[PDB]
Amino acid sequence: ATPLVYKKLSLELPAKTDDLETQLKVYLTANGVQLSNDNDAYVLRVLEYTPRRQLLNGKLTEVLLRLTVTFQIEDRQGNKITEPRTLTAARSYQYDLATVNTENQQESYLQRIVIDDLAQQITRQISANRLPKAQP
Repeated sequence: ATPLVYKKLSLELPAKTDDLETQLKVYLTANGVQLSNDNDAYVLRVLEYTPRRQLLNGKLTEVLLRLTVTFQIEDRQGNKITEPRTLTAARSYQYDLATVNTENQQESYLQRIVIDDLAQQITRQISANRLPKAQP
């Protein structure tokens, strides 16, 4: 197994990111990370959480649901220990004038999958130590 470089963590997230916070916790703990507030634990700071709903007119009309997140690990003294890392997840469906009623069900469904997908990528890069170290 890959040596878990960040054993103990705390999460600093912007407001209105409950769904992501929940998913990050299940996946982080699953990888052996321990949610801690101890003075030796690091801090997973999400600097940017940006959802987006693009309407793309190509051959056909397409609704694309994206979530983009920039984050970096910091210690409890404020020192940046890795450079920021920007990840994104997305799902899209074909907009159809007939099935417009279903939009809300379809979108909330695709949104839960996007958040989940992104929670797993964030967790992957931490557990797999794939974040570039900080540099002056």
